[PDB]
Amino acid sequence: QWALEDFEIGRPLGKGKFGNVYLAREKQSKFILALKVLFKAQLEKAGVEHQLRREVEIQSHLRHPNILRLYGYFHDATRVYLILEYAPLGTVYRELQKLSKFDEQRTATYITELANALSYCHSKRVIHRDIKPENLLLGSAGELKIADFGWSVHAPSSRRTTLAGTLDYLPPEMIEGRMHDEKVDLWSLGVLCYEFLVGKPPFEANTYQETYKRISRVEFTFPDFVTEGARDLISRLLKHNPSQRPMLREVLEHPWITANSSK
Amino acid sequence: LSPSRGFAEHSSEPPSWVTEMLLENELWG
Ligand SMILES: Nc1ncnc2c1ncn2[C@@H]1O[C@H](COP(=O)(O)OP(=O)(O)O)[C@@H](O)[C@H]1O
Ligand SMILES: [Mg+2]
Ligand SMILES: [Mg+2]
Repeated sequence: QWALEDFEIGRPLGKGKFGNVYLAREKQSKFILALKVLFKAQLEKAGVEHQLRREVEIQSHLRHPNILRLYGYFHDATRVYLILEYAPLGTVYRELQKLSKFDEQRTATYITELANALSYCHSKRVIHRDIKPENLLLGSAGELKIADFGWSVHAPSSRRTTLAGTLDYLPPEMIEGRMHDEKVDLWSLGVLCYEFLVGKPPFEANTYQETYKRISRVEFTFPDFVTEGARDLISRLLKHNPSQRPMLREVLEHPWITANSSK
Repeated sequence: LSPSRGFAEHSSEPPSWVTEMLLENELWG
């Protein structure tokens, strides 16, 4: 069993809902890692222990270059610790903050890496349901890695009804609390592709009520600089009917993607 | 991996967007 004494601790890397994520190093191997801390009292008050249970059992199962590794876990009197792969280049969120918008090459490359990661997830009947920029991390070579599986589920036989995720990235069936499946991640992929190119997600409004309505009615428009190929991909992903959204194979082979991705 | 058991949705904290929508509803309709 791991314990805190197995690790050297460094600076906070980021801030989570239930605690910070810290730079860490395994003492024997000097291997650099991240330690995600969750305070037990806060978890218990919020009553979301099942999210942590799902996060651990699902993410420790996954082995893919574009999915953040979870190596192990432990706890003490007051805290739960998740031992994670360290992502040195930070979040896609921060990168978008600094660049305002991504060019088509960078965007298509990220979408390729996301589609590969999601293809692997969906083959194991895992749905992520929260793939927003602050949960997309960057490896040492700037490769995208999906992280934060606290909203994920293993759904091999039945559809889900949980109210989950983050409004701006959610499809109509999820915000309306209807039955949903792996196609929710395809909708979020469309939101991301738009946000990467434009700098803001497509259904952004000043009020949550208005954003909710815009999502439900698929109300968004394209700025003039978004190209024909990008419009085609995004419009196909942001379909109200989940079954009309493309397979991930279709995303990976889309002409705008293959023309622009460096991967 | 086992199929993910559901939970008691109203026994715990909802996503923050739900809480914000409820506030908007209570604050100005
Ligand atoms: N393995 C990691 N390497 C580097 N930074 C990380 C890592 N994990 C998390 N972070 C940073 O910590 C933040 C919160 O982590 P996350 O796992 O998403 O927590 P929460 O479940 O509370 O959202 C991330 O948005 C990111 O800024
Ligand atoms: Mg997160
Ligand atoms: Mg989380």
